[PDB]
Amino acid sequence: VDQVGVTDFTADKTSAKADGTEAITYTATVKKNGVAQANVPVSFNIVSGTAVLSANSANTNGSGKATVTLKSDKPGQVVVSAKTAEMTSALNANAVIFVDQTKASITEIKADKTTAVANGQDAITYTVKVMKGDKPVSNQEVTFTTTLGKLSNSTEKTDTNGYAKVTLTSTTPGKSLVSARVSDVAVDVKAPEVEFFT
Ligand SMILES: [Cl-]
Ligand SMILES: [Cl-]
Ligand SMILES: [Mg+2]
Ligand SMILES: [Mg+2]
Ligand SMILES: [Mg+2]
Repeated sequence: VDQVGVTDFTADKTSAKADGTEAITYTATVKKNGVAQANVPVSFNIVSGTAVLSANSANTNGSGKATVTLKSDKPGQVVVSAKTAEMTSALNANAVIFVDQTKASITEIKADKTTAVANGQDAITYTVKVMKGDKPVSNQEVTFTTTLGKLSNSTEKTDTNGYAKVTLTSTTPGKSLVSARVSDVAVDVKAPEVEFFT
C-alpha cells in the first residue's frame, strides 16, 4: 500500500527452442494502490537456469508495463524475476523451458492452485505437456515425484494433445515440490512450489 510494486510478471510463451534465437517476452506490470505507474525502472534477473536477458532494467511505459526478452542455447528450465526499488524481494515469474525441438520434451508444468488443505482429500492438479517439433506428443510416459504428500500416480502417458496429469494430496502440512521428467531429456522439470495447511 502506497508503494510502487510489480503486481504481475508474465511471459507470452511457456517454452521456446533452445537455439538462442527464439525469444520469450516477459511483461512486468507496476502499480501503486492499483494505479498504473509510468517511468518506473524494473530490474530483471535470471534467478536460475541458463539463458540470456535482453536487458537488466527497463522503465515502464505510460500503461505501467515494462518488457524484456529471454533466449537460451541450453535445454532446461529458467526462472526470471522482476523488481522495483521499494519491494522487499523480487517477484518470480513461473518457470519457462527451452527445448531441443528434435526430442520429445516437457514444455510446461502447471498447478491449478498453490495451496490446499492438509486433510488427504483436497487435491492439487498438475498438468504437464510434452512436445516434439512444436507438436504435442501422445503416449509419452511422464514420471512425477514429490517432496510431500501422495501423488495419484507415478507415471502417466500423455494424451493426444500432449498432456499428462496427476493429483497431489497430503495429510500433513508443509511446502511440496513436484518434479517431472521424460526419458532421454536431461532436465529435472520443477513445478511451482505449493503448500498444504492443516
Ligand atoms: Cl506456466
Ligand atoms: Cl499424505
Ligand atoms: Mg497452451
Ligand atoms: Mg514458440
Ligand atoms: Mg478438488
